[PDB]
Amino acid sequence: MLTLKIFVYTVVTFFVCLFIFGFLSNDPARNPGKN
Amino acid sequence: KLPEAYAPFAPIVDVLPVIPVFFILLAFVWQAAVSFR
Amino acid sequence: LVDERMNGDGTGRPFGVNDPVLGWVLLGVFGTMWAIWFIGQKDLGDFEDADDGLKL
Amino acid sequence: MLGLGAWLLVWKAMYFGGVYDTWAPGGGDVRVITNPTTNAAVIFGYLVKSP
Amino acid sequence: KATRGWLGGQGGAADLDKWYGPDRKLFLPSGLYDRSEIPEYLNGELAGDYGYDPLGLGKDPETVAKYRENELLHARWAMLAAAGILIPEGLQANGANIKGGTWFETGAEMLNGGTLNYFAVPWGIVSNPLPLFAVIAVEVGLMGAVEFYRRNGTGPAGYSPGIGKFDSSVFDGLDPLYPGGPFDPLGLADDPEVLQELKVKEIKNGRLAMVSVLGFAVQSYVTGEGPYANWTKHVADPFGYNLLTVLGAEER
Amino acid sequence: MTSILQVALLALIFVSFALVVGVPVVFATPNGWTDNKGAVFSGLSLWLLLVFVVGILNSFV
Amino acid sequence: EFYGPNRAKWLGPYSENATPAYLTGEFPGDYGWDTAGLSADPETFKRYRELELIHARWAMLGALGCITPELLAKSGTQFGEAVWFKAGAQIFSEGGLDYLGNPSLVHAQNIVATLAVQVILMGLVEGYRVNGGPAGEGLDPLYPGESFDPLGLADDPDTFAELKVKEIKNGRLAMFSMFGFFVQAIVTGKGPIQNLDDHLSNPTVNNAFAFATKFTPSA
Amino acid sequence: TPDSFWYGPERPLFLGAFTGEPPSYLTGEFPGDYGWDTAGLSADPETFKRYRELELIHARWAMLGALGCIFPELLGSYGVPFGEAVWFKAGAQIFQEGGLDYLGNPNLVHAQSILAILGTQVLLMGAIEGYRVNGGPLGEGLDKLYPGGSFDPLGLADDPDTFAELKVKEIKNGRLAMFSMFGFFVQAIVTGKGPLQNLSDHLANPGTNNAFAYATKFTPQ
Ligand code: CHL
Ligand code: CHL
Ligand SMILES: CCCCCCCCCCCCCCCCCC(=O)OC[C@H](CO[C@@H]1O[C@H](CO[C@H]2O[C@H](CO)[C@H](O)[C@H](O)[C@H]2O)[C@H](O)[C@H](O)[C@H]1O)OC(=O)CCCCCCCCCCCCCCCCC
Ligand code: CLA
Ligand SMILES: CC1=C[C@H](O)CC(C)(C)[C@H]1/C=C/C(C)=C/C=C/C(C)=C/C=C/C=C(C)/C=C/C=C(C)/C=C/C1=C(C)C[C@H](O)CC1(C)C
Ligand SMILES: CC1=C(/C=C/C(C)=C/C=C/C(C)=C/C=C/C=C(C)/C=C/C=C(C)/C=C/C2=C(C)CCCC2(C)C)C(C)(C)CCC1
Ligand SMILES: CCCCCCCCCCCCO[C@H]1O[C@H](CO)[C@@H](O[C@H]2O[C@H](CO)[C@@H](O)[C@H](O)[C@H]2O)[C@H](O)[C@H]1O
Repeated sequence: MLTLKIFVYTVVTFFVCLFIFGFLSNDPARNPGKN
Repeated sequence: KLPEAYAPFAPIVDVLPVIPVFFILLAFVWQAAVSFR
Repeated sequence: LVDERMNGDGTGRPFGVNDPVLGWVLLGVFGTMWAIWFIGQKDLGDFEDADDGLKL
Repeated sequence: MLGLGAWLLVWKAMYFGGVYDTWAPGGGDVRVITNPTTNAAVIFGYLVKSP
Repeated sequence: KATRGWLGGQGGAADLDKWYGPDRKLFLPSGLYDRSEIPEYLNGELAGDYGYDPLGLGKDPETVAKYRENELLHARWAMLAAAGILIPEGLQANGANIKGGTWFETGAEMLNGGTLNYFAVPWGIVSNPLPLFAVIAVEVGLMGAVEFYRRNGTGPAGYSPGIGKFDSSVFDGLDPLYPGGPFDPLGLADDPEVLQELKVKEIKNGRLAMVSVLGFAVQSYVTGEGPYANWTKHVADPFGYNLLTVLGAEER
Repeated sequence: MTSILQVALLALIFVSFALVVGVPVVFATPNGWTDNKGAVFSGLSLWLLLVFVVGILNSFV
Repeated sequence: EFYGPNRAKWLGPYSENATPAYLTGEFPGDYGWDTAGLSADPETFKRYRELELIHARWAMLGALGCITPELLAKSGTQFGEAVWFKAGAQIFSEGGLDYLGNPSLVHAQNIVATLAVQVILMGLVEGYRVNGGPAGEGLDPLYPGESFDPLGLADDPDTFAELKVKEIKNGRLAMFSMFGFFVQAIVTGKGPIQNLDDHLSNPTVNNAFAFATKFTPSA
Repeated sequence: TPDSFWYGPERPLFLGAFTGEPPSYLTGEFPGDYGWDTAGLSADPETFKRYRELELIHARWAMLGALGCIFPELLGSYGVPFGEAVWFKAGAQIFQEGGLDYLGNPNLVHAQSILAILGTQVLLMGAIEGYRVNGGPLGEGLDKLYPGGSFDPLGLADDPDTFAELKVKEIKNGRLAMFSMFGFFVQAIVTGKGPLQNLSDHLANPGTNNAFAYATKFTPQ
């Protein structure tokens, strides 16, 4: 069970860190509208 | 109840909580008076 | 007793870790992907002066 | 202003009469909180606790 | 003199445009008190001028300057008074052997036995073997000359009163309310524009003390305690020790 | 004393009713705040005086 | 004397070839003692004079303040801890640190408070000494004298150069005595006035040789 | 010097605004120049080159040392069975019965003789400390402090704007680690516990478990 828990915490924190650092990687400039 | 030096003013107190419902209605009267410009 | 449990159902552990390797999972996966973002930060713009966001 | 407002609750519990402790020995009444918990492992343990 | 910044760069007297001229602070803000309703004799020429004269007691800049003679002395006595009332009560309440640090009973404490105790902090404590007859005698003499030295304008030639220059002469062309010659042992008056900003700090610290010594006398008459006793007991228990708990204390 | 507190509190209600109506009228009339400045200041300094009267009179009850 | 080549020296009469070339005698306290040659570069010799004089002015404040709490305890003033190397720990005492003996005085309880107040206060006035501050901006880095000579003693520059030598010679003695106080506390374990009282009591036995076998490694 | 914010006349200095003019030989040329030479020890521009190449070697050893002193005590707290997880007791692992086990594992390194450890170290350090002075297999003629080449395999020193920036990061990470390794020295002498134990003892009660708990500790008599 602990092998499953370590695996899920690698998996979930992989996708949560994709979420967080994705919006830190200049999301508001990824618009088609120019200023 | 209120302190007894103020209990004759208890009729005014029962009207006091509903007054901010009248403040959102007053914004509609003021905007009706300028004809919703 | 009869079986084997992890025994953390209502224990209130920090981020639900009870083996210390789970905390290093949290710091390893965050740290690996902070480092990929940090090295890749040279392609995101140098928003260095003060008026340099998406503003209105 | 929020920080000094949060110290009003601490001063009222530690110095200005105390606050109501429902877990007090002898039944719940007003208790001056002489020993507030400043341990960071206890205080920041609620925040990282599961919901 | 060259006055580098207290914390960082360049300091001194940054702007006196808050204290003099048409632009300056007032006793009411600009949406409640414009710049035409200022009285014509209150202009930005005196320190601490806020346009405050609702009761028309000022007439012209020469009557205002002779009330400025009254204001600045009343300031400078109340500032020595405010420190002379709080500090001996504060030392007595924290452990000094003053016996009469409360201000409104210091006189009756020394009537016939004498020996009003004196605490030369931090050098310890000294008894004072001067009788009440001498205190009446010395004070009227030693200060009747000083209040005549401000009328006559002529001090004694010899400088023995704690001087930092020792210039045994007289100086008669000095400014009334500001005799900056011998009365500046630390200097702090060479730059006249930071001197014009320190006299703003002088009258505001003065007006703050005149209100406070008035606050001393009233709240000692009401509460029956000195102001350090009123301060440490209101900080100990704010909602239960107010003006409003003191008044009407005879009923429960 | 109780009856002078209730008269002073009735007076506080009438002065507050004078401000709840009058002060928005004085503000949003054109050049009304310059003309009626000293009336509102006398209204506010009376209203503020009546609050501290009733609070001090509450100590005597 | 005290300046030029015809001045006092660190070996006295047996010092005519002992002193180096760069130690001319234009700075106060220059008896020509640079036996290890640390101050050969005049840029570093400028830095060491600042290091010497600030050390001198902290040791004179040190050697007077390590002594007057112990004299007044012999005169009957209770301090809690009057000996200087025990007087830091009296802030952990049950009534805190009263200044002489009066609880009406400072009455400090919190050591982290009086240290953080010190770091803010001493962090500013040691910064004022470097760049300048409210008492002056462009003065001498060692001898400001504008607000720091109120009594006018930095006048008559002939006798003012004498006061610089009287400053450093009082100061070098205090530095030599603070190095005293540190060692006469580690070795003896008692206060320096207590070190004075028993050497005046019996000069024969109460010297530093009675403590010479203290630091022997016995294993 | 470029417009790199850490170089030249308008650079950050060690007393912030209260520093005044820095010394004339600290022209903002070499990294970590906060203008702190109040003793004047580096007024000679040749000794100043030696002290620069002596600071950075101290910095690179203390950065390895501070990581090397936290890491066996951090894993030792997490159940790894070291003989002595604390760093200043980690030498005496060679003197216990089972010898010295890397990661507390008996079939890892399993050192038994301390004279074999020192005899290996003197031969291996003496070969490579001399390579740092001149020549060597990984690079023959290079810089004394920043040789690169085989010691920059990732190429992170190619852009000299980036390279002058990373040299500031190296010296500030190094001076922080030298200042902290000195903290490891003093707070092991004074307290007697590991620095992660001193940290967790401080976090459990910062009011009492500060350094003033041991202020009377070296009192004479
Ligand atoms: C303007 C405020 C300001 C102040 C006051 C300082 C002060 C300091 N900076 Mg600077 N800085 C400041 C702004 C800035 N600094 C820096 C960047 C740096 C760096 C990179 C460094 C400094 C360092 C220093 C120190 C240099 C000299 C020294 O060691 O003091 C000597 C005197 C003391 C430390 C006083 C002693 C403190 C305490 C009160 C004594 C405690 C007493 C003990 C109980 C006695 C012990 C008992 C005995 C028996 C063992 C000093 C603490 C250096 C440092 O940290 O070295 C330590 C350092 O490397 N600063 C920046 C970014 C540009 C600033 C921004 O404005
Ligand atoms: C980085 C260099 C280095 C340092 C600082 C130390 C430090 C130490 N070793 Mg050590 N070692 C070092 C390298 C080596 N050691 C060893 C093998 C051993 C063994 C077998 C043992 C030690 C032990 C010890 C400790 C002695 C306890 C003590 O004296 O408390 C007082 C000192 C402190 C608490 C720390 C203060 C450090 C030091 C005084 C300041 C550091 C600067 C130095 C003066 C520089 C010296 C290095 C020179 C040679 C370049 C001490 C912390 C013993 C031990 O673990 O006891 C518990 C022990 O049994 N070491 C080898 C393999 C040969 C080394 C290789 O270079
Ligand atoms: C039970 C325990 C559970 C776990 C704990 C859970 C709680 C954890 C909460 C901790 C707090 C998290 C907050 C992070 C904020 C990050 C915000 C950010 O986006 O931060 C952004 C900033 C950006 O910094 C700037 O980034 C810039 C980017 O430059 C690049 O680009 C520039 C042009 O843009 C130039 O070209 C330049 O040369 C080039 O380098 C510059 O380099 C600046 O120097 C630099 O200051 O990052 C920074 O400031 C530093 C960021 C903080 C440090 C991050 C450390 C991550 C973990 C490290 C440990 C990993 C362990 C691994 C273990 C391995 C083994 C398994
Ligand atoms: C968040 C609240 C806020 C803010 C940012 C401002 C900001 C300003 N006001 Mg407005 N004002 C406010 C609340 C506020 N006011 C309230 C509540 C009142 C009713 C009393 C007023 C009445 C008022 C008038 C009548 C005038 C201004 C004016 C001004 C301007 C500066 C002069 C000044 O200091 O005000 C003057 C107000 C005071 C001196 C009040 C005393 C405030 C001090 C700092 C004590 C504050 C105590 C505490 C920190 C806050 C309350 C604690 C808790 C109850 C929340 C400035 C733009 C002037 C202006 O715009 O000129 C054209 C002007 O004429 N204000
Ligand atoms: C700048 C200036 C200026 C002015 O003018 C003058 C003055 C003041 C003089 C100056 C200053 C200076 C300073 C600050 C110095 C300091 C230094 C240091 C601290 C170093 C360290 C340094 C430090 C170091 C190197 C360290 C290193 C370390 C190491 C390797 C470690 C090792 C180890 C480990 C891992 C673990 C094991 O178990 C053990 C051991 C073995 C132990
Ligand atoms: C405290 C107090 C007071 C005060 C009070 C107040 C503050 C009041 C206010 C009041 C108000 C402020 C009121 C208002 C009102 C309003 C209203 C009542 C309105 C209504 C309306 C309607 C009903 C309608 C609407 C509409 C329109 C017009 C448009 C849209 C649609 C519709 C139809 C919906 C007094 C002084 C008395 C004294 C006693 C106590
Ligand atoms: C927007 C700004 C809003 C700010 C509003 C702040 C409101 C705060 C409300 C708290 C008022 C409570 O105040 C109240 O405290 C104490 C508790 O009874 C009373 O004081 C006394 O009363 C009791 C016995 O008589 C005792 O238990 C108290 O120890 C004693 O201090 C005060 O007489 C009373 O005034």
